[PDB]
Amino acid sequence: EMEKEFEQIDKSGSWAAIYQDIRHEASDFPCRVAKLPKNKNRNRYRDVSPFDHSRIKLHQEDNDYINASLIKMEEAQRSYILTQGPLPNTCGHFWEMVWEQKSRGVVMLNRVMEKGSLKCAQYWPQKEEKEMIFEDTNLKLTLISEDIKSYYTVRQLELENLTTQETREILHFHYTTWPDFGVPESPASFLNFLFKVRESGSLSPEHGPVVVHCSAGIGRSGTYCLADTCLLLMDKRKDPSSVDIKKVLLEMRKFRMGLIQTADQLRFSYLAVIEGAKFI
Ligand SMILES: [Cl-]
Ligand SMILES: [Cl-]
Ligand SMILES: [Cl-]
Ligand SMILES: [Cl-]
Repeated sequence: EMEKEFEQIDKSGSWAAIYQDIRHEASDFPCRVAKLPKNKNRNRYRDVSPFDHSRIKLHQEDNDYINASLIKMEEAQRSYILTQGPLPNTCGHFWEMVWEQKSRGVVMLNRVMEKGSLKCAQYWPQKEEKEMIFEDTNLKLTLISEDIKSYYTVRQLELENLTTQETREILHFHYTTWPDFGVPESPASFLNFLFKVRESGSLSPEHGPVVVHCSAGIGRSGTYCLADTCLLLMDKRKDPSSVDIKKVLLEMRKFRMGLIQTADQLRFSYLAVIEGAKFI
């Protein structure tokens, strides 16, 4: 049924039109905190900000701001934190958020450099013996092991709160093969990655929300959240064909602006949900 809708949109060539309708219908809420002068260097892109109502607040005392939003999908029963790729001055804030929100997994959808442009800071350690200390937020981060596969890498990180000496294992799920331009021709590897994140236990409601990012935290990150949420809704709804991807995306857009940045990402999302549903 979704596949009938897909073939019809493809045949009529109206992805751009449907995508522009989503842009026009999307929620508009204030982002006053993100736009305060004191937060200018905490934002990677001046045009991508978290709404005040859904922003993640840091708990330490001087400035609570991080460019990150809680996407709480009530019907699907899953929450996600979508955030920009950390900046050189916000890596301590990023790991403070992971600690305070009790997240178990981090999903990264970009390479640190793509087409010779930096998309995010090197915010985790690449060598076991070269741990990172974030002196502003008093956290230590150590690479324990990594499992490098052809299309993604999963890293076992140890995050230590240096104040209390408590440690937690964080799983870093890094999809390394999104194309430099456009979307993947096939959703197969993206879906395999999505199911590996699920299989790891990182999305269990016993943990805090998974932290998802790319460079701005809206495009590829939106595709991941949209596909994961729609697949959940299909497994729960009495009639799985009732899941309307455009409606789900507009729901997500109540929590963070700009999710899904191109008509091609919208088409890819439909394609990933259709193929993933067959798998389940
Ligand atoms: Cl200010
Ligand atoms: Cl990388
Ligand atoms: Cl729906
Ligand atoms: Cl947009």
